[PDB]
Amino acid sequence: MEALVYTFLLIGTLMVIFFAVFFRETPRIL
Amino acid sequence: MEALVYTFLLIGTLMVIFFAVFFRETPRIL
Amino acid sequence: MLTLKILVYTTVIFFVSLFIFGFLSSDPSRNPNRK
Amino acid sequence: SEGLSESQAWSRIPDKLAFYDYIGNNPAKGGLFRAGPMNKGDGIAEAW
Amino acid sequence: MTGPNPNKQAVELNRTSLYWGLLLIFVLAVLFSSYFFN
Amino acid sequence: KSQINELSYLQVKGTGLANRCAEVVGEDSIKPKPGAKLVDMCIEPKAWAVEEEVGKAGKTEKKFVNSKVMTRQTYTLDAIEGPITVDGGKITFNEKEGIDYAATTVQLPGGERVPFLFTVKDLVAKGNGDTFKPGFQMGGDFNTPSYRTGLFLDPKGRGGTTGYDMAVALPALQLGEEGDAELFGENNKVFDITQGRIEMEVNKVNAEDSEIGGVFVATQLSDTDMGSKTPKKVLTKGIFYAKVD
Amino acid sequence: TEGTNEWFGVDDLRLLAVLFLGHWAILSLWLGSYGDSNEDEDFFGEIDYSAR
Amino acid sequence: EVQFGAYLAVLLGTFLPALFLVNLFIQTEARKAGKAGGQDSD
Amino acid sequence: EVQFGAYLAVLLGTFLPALFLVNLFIQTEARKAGKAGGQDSD
Amino acid sequence: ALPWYRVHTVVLNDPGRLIAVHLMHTALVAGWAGSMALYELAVFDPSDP
Ligand code: CLA
Ligand code: CLA
Ligand code: CLA
Ligand code: CLA
Ligand SMILES: CCCCCCCCCCCCCCCC(=O)OC[C@H](COP(=O)(O)OC[C@@H](O)CO)OC(=O)CCCCCCCCCCCCCCC
Ligand SMILES: CC1=C(/C=C/C(C)=C/C=C/C(C)=C/C=C/C=C(C)/C=C/C=C(C)/C=C/C2=C(C)CCCC2(C)C)C(C)(C)CCC1
Repeated sequence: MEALVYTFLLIGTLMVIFFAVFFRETPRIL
Repeated sequence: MEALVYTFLLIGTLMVIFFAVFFRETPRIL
Repeated sequence: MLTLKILVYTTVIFFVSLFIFGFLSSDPSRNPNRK
Repeated sequence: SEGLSESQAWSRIPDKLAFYDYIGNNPAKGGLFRAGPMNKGDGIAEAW
Repeated sequence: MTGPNPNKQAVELNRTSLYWGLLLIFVLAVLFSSYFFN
Repeated sequence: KSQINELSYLQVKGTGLANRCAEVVGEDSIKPKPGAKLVDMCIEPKAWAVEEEVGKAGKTEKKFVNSKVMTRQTYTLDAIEGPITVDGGKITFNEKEGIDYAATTVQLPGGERVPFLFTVKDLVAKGNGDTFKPGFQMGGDFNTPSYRTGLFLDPKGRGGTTGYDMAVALPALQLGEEGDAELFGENNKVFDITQGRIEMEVNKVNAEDSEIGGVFVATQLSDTDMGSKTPKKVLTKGIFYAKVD
Repeated sequence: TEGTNEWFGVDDLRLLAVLFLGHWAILSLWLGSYGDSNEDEDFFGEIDYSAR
Repeated sequence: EVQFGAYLAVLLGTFLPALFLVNLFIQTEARKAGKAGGQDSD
Repeated sequence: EVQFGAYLAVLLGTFLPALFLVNLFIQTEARKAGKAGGQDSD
Repeated sequence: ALPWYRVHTVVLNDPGRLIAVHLMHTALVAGWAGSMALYELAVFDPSDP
């Protein structure tokens, strides 16, 4: 049952990495 | 151990009632 | 098993040939100085 | 009717058929907050 | 990306609605906890 | 077979031929001498079945369920020898030496892995008749040794003739008068020897090569893991080959 | 059989067919740009910027 | 003995919808502070 | 068997500090939207 | 200044983002169905049907 928590934490970490890459704040000049 | 949850929910409900009374948005005209 | 081997061999020779003929596709000239 | 005893007739009944004739498999015997499988209630069935 | 969306609106929750929703969630938690714990 | 002896080691290796039995050609008869001896008895299983309660259509009969081998091509016994004793009426075979055991793991439907020592160790096999015939039937009991020896350590470092005799990661269980008596069956590693039963059946005899070969069917029990789990009955079928001298 | 000494792991002629057909397919696309290219056109740089 | 999943159901069923409303109220006041134009807008 | 209080320690130890940062980011964007002055300020 | 119960009406006259908001409900429903079945396979006992 704790493997449900382990899977959710790892898949939840990869979803943060997805949004950090493709929904990043674009660096803009001026 | 669930009486810890029961106490926290009741005391937490009374803390909301405290803030709803004494930290209310004051009704103002104009 | 041996149907999977056809699929992987088809997949590997697809991407390796893209790598090969892509670097044969006048790849030094693809630089921002000229061309 | 075909010349079997009471003990031989009842031994021909499949346990899957006898399991349906038990009130713990009634869907109108549970509760709103009795959570989980039906095995969580009476146990896992083993033998008739 | 296409243009900036003209349908973009602001969302509000005043302090009264916060107190009403905090009270609702705590009271529903008070009510339903005894049943969930069983 | 004469065909296999024509090949090099480099032609056979990797191919899987080395796990196969030789096929015998012909229907003849061999009458064993008083000093006769089977020499290179190959025994190759080709089917594996483990007994398990299954839920077919409405009931729960016991069925030997076909299982898949996961220890790849290491299962065939070979070079089994032993004298062929001629009794008054019947012909018997007592195996002595050779690779007469092979550790095999099969997997049941559900993911259950069943390791077992497929063996013919201490086989005394009684036949019907006095000559090897294409209808000859040899069979007898053998001894299945335990799958793990007493030198085998478990994941916690416990074994039969070596190791800890306590669950050493739970030192507070050695407290009070009862101690670790609830963990006795896991701390007591027991070497168990069970019995199996093989029924061979010759159907092809080559008299010029003095070679017999046919089918078998064998049943035995699986690994008990030093007496920690209840063993399952494993039914196996396949082909054998032998040379008679 | 994996420890046997086969050329590129080709133990069936299916695998030889898909190796040819896979490599000739990207070759045929690549010949759409670099076929009909003159053989006698040289250059004296470290790098050529000929055409597309 | 009570059901152990109910500790998760009550406490996440309280905190996550409560922190959603605290989130909505705070961004409402921050949006009013930004539009007000002084010392809290930045 | 694992410790049953660890389900609370992990899930509230994840969600409550994560929803605090989601709260801080959202009010930062709402304060910028209020100061921007158009259609999202109100 | 939308109330909380009217926040999703911003895609009422935006057919591109109505499709996007329905694709996300579809992603969540199919993701529920895949993960509920994976949870159910982890706890199912297929030994005595
Ligand atoms: C191994 C398999 C194989 C494959 C995949 C090909 C592929 C090709 N050969 Mg062929 N060829 C082969 C073996 C193969 N060859 C063999 C064994 C022989 C006998 C020796 C030949 C003899 C031969 C000759 C003589 C010629 C070709 C030609 C061609 C090319 C077609 C020209 C073109 O690009 O127009 C397009 C081709 C189409 C079929 C139309 C496709 C239209 C799609 C929709 C793309 C259009 C763009 C679209 C708007 C957007 C792109 C999306 C899309 C890519 C998904 C193509 C790359 C021609 C060539 O290479 O010219 C130099 C040519 O003259 N071949
Ligand atoms: C159509 C919806 C639906 C239905 C009929 C089922 C049916 C089932 N589920 Mg499934 N499930 C569903 C959707 C559904 N599920 C969804 C959407 C999820 C993801 C959250 C799950 C995740 C899930 C898990 C992890 C498990 C089940 C299990 C089960 C089985 C046992 C039911 C039980 O014991 O409930 C118990 C009774 C309740 C939950 C009461 C329902 C809620 C009441 C009505 C109160 C309403 C909420 C309240 C107002 C808010 C709380 C206030 C808050 C402030 C605290 C049953 C077959 C169990 C099973 O046996 O699997 C093998 C099981 O372990 N479900
Ligand atoms: C420079 C990068 C590069 C690399 C790494 C490759 C790599 C490969 N190519 Mg090549 N290819 C390239 C560029 C490249 N290509 C270019 C620029 C062209 C011209 C357009 C080709 C045209 C080409 C063809 C037509 C074929 C390949 C094939 C291959 C594969 C050969 C397999 C092998 O090694 O067996 C080793 C092969 C042998 C030991 C046998 C060859 C020796 C024979 C017996 C000698 C006879 C000479 C000749 C074949 C016949 C004479 C007639 C000829 C002079 C006109 C290998 C993946 C082939 C393949 O096998 O696909 C799987 C294939 O058919 N390529
Ligand atoms: C497919 C069905 C469907 C769809 C697409 C809509 C769509 C809409 N409804 Mg309607 N409605 C529906 C069914 C539906 N409704 C049902 C079944 C009811 C009875 C409960 C209503 C009663 C209703 C009212 C009274 C109102 C709407 C409103 C709206 C509009 C804005 C919703 C919003 O922003 O809330 C945002 C929601 C949140 C910020 C959080 C809500 C959290 C809920 C209460 C619990 C969490 C939900 C849970 C995560 C999902 C469970 C899944 C389950 C539904 C299967 C939007 C057009 C509003 C409107 O008319 O706008 C002008 C409005 O005032 N609906
Ligand atoms: C996985 C994701 C799960 C998502 C779930 C999280 C979202 C759930 C939270 C939303 C609920 C919010 C309700 C806010 C509440 C709130 O915002 O109210 C104020 C709101 C009126 O809003 P107005 O139109 O004044 O708009 C002001 C705006 O600022 C509101 O956004 O009323 C309603 O929303 C309708 C009436 C609800 C009335 C609420 C009363 C509840 C009764 C209380 C019962 C307790 C006492 C009982 C004792 C017997
Ligand atoms: C975030 C993340 C992630 C991800 C990653 C990534 C980011 C990925 C990407 C991906 C990608 C990036 C993809 C792409 C795709 C693409 C495609 C799929 C394409 C296709 C193409 C083709 C198919 C082509 C064709 C052709 C033509 C057109 C002409 C010439 C010839 C040829 C045939 C070649 C992961 C998982 C790690 C997890 C963590 C986080």
